[PDB]
Formats: sequence, C-alpha cells, structure tokens
Amino acid sequence: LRIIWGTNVSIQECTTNFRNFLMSFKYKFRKILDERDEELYYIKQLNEMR
Amino acid sequence: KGPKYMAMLQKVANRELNSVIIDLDDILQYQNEKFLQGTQADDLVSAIQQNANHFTELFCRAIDNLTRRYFLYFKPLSQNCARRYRISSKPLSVRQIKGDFLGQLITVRGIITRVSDVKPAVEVIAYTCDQCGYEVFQEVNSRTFTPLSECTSEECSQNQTKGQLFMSTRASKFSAFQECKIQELSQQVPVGHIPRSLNIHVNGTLVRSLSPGDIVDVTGIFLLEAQFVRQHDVEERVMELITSGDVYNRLAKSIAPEIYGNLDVKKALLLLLVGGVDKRVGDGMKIRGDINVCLMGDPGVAKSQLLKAICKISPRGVYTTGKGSSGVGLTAAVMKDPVTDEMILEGGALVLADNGICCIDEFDKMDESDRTAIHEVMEQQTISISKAGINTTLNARTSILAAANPLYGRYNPRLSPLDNINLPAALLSRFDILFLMLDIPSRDDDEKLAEHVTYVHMHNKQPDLDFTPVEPSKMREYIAYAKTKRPVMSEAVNDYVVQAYIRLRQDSKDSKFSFGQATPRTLLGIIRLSQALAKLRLADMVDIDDVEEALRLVRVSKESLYQ
Repeated sequence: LRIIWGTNVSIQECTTNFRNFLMSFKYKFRKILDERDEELYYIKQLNEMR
Repeated sequence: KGPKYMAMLQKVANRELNSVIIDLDDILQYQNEKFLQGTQADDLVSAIQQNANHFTELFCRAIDNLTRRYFLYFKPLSQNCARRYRISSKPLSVRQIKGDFLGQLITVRGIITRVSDVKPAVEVIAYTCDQCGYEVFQEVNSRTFTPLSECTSEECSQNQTKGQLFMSTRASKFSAFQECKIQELSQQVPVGHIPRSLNIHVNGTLVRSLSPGDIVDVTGIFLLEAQFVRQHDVEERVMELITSGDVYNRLAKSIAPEIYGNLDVKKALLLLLVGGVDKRVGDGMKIRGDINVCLMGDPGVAKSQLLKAICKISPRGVYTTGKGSSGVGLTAAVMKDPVTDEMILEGGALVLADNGICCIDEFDKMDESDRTAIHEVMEQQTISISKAGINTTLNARTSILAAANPLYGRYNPRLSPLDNINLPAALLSRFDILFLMLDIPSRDDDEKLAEHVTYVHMHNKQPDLDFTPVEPSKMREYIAYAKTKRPVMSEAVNDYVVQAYIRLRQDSKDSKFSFGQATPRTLLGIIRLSQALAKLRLADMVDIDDVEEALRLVRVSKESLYQ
C-alpha cells in the first residue's frame, strides 16, 4: 500500500481500476445517469487514433 | 442544538462554514454564572483585551483538543453589556492612539478611502522531496522570506547525500490578505488639524466586508489585524428650539451672522443642507433627492465666508479649489505604494465626502475634465470610469454648492445672461437654483453693511436684535431629526403645482433679458424644495404654503437682475 504524502492516491490500485474501466465501458451513463446498440466505446476510439 | 459552541463545531465538522466568531458577552455571562456560585472567576475579559495574538494561537488549540479547517476571529462587547454588571471597547480616534495602545483590541471609527485587491499571502511553505518522502513545512512571519534549499529533514541529517527539494503551491496554506487605509473622521479631528490615516491588514473571510466609500467600525488588535467589522437632554434641545416661534426664519438668520442680509440665498442654503427626500420606484430606477445651488456674483460681497460656514456647520464638508491637483482631486488616479510593490488608487474630493456638502470655489476657473465629472454626479448618484487599472462603479450622494464669477469679473447689463455666463445650457439646466448675487451701490442700504462690518470688527458679538444666534450642535441635531421625515403631497397642492408648471412653461417658451427655459428637472426640484420645507416643519404632509414659498424663492433668485 503506497501512499504519497498529502495524497490519497495509490498507484497500482488506481492503475488496475483505470485499466478495468478502459477495457470495459458500454454507455453506462445512458442507462443510470438519467432516465434517457453500441459496443466497446473506448476500444474503438483508441484503436482508431493510433 | 444546546451547547452552541459544540453545535458550531458540529457545523464545522459538517463542513459548511469556515469562520469562528467569539463574543465577550458569553464570557461575561459565564463569568457571572461562575461568580454567583462561589467559584473562582479568574478573569478572561481583562486578559483577552491585552495580547490577543497569543490568545488566538492558545485558545485555538483548546478548541482543537497546518490542519486548521477553520479561522478564528473575535468581537468585543458593546456599551449596553458594559453598563450592565459595571471600557474595553471604546470608539477610538487615530489621534487618540497614544503609541502605548500597540497590542490592545481597539474599535476605530472612520471612512475608508484606500482599499486594495484580494491577494493570496502564504503562511507556511511546503517543501517536498523524492529522496526521503518526508515533506517539510516552514513558517513565515515577515513580508519576505528566503528559500530553504538545504534539507532539514530527519533522514538527511544522518546522511552524506543532501538531495534537492521542491515547493508545493497546493499543500501550502494561504490566506486572503488585503490592506486598507482608514481615515480620521471629519468632526472628530481637532481645530486646524488634518485627518491623518492608518493601515489595517485583514486576512480571511473579512476580505470582502470592506467596500470603499463608507463609514466603518473596525475592531482588531494593534501591531492593524482586524477581527470584526460593522457599519452604520436631546429632546429638550430640540423642543426649546421649536417653542420660540418662527422656526424657519430663526434657523435661517441664525446660520452665518457675520455677513449682511441675503436671507433668501442662505434660506435656500438651509434647504440645501437639509437635503430632501430620496425617491425609489422599486423597479430599477432611482432619482435624485438632492439640491445643487449656484452662487454667481461680482466681487465685493463675501463668498468664501458663507461657503466656509456651510462646511463648518455641516458634517463631512470638504473645501475644494479650481486649479492645482483638482484634475486628480476629483477622480481616482493611480500611484505606487511606498510600503509594498503594488499600485493603489488615490481618491478625490468626492469620495471622502460621501453624504454631505461638496463645495466648489472658482467654478469658471476649472477645465472640461472637472466639469465632465461634476455634471455626472450632478445628474445621478454613481461615478463611472473607463481607464486602465480600475473599472468600478462608485456610489456617491453629494450636494453641489458652486461659487462662480462672470467673464469680465462683474456683470454687464448690455449683455444677455446666456452670454454673460460661460457655462453651457446642460450645466445650468440641471442647476435648479442659481443665485445672481449682484451688488448695486446705493445710499441707504450700504450703510447697514458698513455698520455691520464695523460692529463685527469692533468686537466678536452680533448686533443687539431681540434674537440669539443658535450654536452649531442644536441645529445640527434639528437637521438630523428632520432628515428622517417623509412628507407626502396632497391633491389640493397637486392642482396648484400642475397649473403653475403649465403657466411657467408657457411663459418660458426669448429676448434680451431671458435665460434658459422651463425643464421637468426644475419641477422635480420645486417638489424637492417643497418636501424640504415640509421636512423643516416636521410634518407628514405637504401643504399649499411650501409651493408658494418655493416658487417665490425661484422667481426672486432671478429677480435681482432688474435692479
């Protein structure tokens, strides 16, 4: 458990959850952020820009 | 709720506020509760008053029993809590400082002319290292400091290596610092002396409680580190002035008795310093409730004496001039501060005299830059600027008294008054009352002026008439008591006002002795003078007697040209 002084951010845990969000995200804000087809919203853009 | 200080600690634990206010009234009540139960008091109010800088760092740890989420501040007890149970909070002048009060809590009363912008001043400097990880914190106290490049950690002392340190602008604690210049009050300064200034250094949440152009009571320690700010026998003295009969004429002939006659000009000066009624429509439009009087005359009669007597009797009266530093003495200019590296604004003569009489001697000797700023506060109540450095809107409610002379010194009967007066139509069209104080040599009337000046030069006493001249405090109290009155016009005076206005407009709308025309601002000034006449009679209503006096006043103000 690595803790920077005055910071509540761990490196490896945030690294793993950022990778878990980046490998799996399919329009969840359209389902639970409000009351208002696609697949791999971040894999396609990252595979397109390279 | 219940224990209010613990509830305030719960509120700061809920993270909704950042300011802590401690009063001495709770301290006095806790001292009374401890003294009535036979316990030892061990006085706090005689110990908080001296050295509050040690107490704000000592009681803060007791509340706590770098990580300061809140800000601690104090406030003193009032005089009502001082007379009860039988000082510490007296209204102090800056001439009443004595030198030895450096470290007492003082409550100073005064106007504020110079204010600065809110700036972040650091309190503790945070340094971070990558070699050890122990972030260090140093505390600054002065205006300047030096960077601690050498490592003073607990791991680099027992080491050969002394690796580089960096600064953090995020972990460092800052404070909203602001400097201000408090000035001495006008009637509290002694005879002949000038109102000197003093510096107040504020920090934290009090940083936006000081807007310039106001009167304030500042309570703080004297190093000035402010803690709390606020802003704003007699009946026998007003009833004995009322009961003598003919209150208006007595108050007219009482002020400035060292001159001869001119009861009408100085009667309108009485209505000028009483002010009138400020009207608000409540829909985003404010009209003036003020009068502005011109004194155009030839030399020989006294002009500076009436002006000096009006500024000496009325509070916040500031004497001005035509040339000199007047261009910067009517607007806010910019200058470099000699105590710190910043630019500050210097205020003119219209900002220290906020609510009162602003007088101008030698009105035709000024320039266009003075006239464009005088006409702007003459029309409405706010100063607007568009130069580089400040772009604010300054509130100002002043009454303009002006003293002027014609083009060739004295008057000219072969010349028209539009050609005799060099001022443009928009300037005197806004001027509701212009007094043509013209001197005419005579055989009988000149002897009374000569007898009066030899009588006042023989001794300081006034002529033996069956009337006593009233002192400044009594009519100052009468003006302050009459200013709270709000008169309402009736319908019977309304039908006289509209008929006189229709007849005056038709008569005004173009020859040799003519000057100007009838405007609606003159009708509003007639309404304001009628309100001032009803305010001087302390009535809630406006009768028919005020309008017939005001029309007689405005017609005899121009009737002296035929002599």
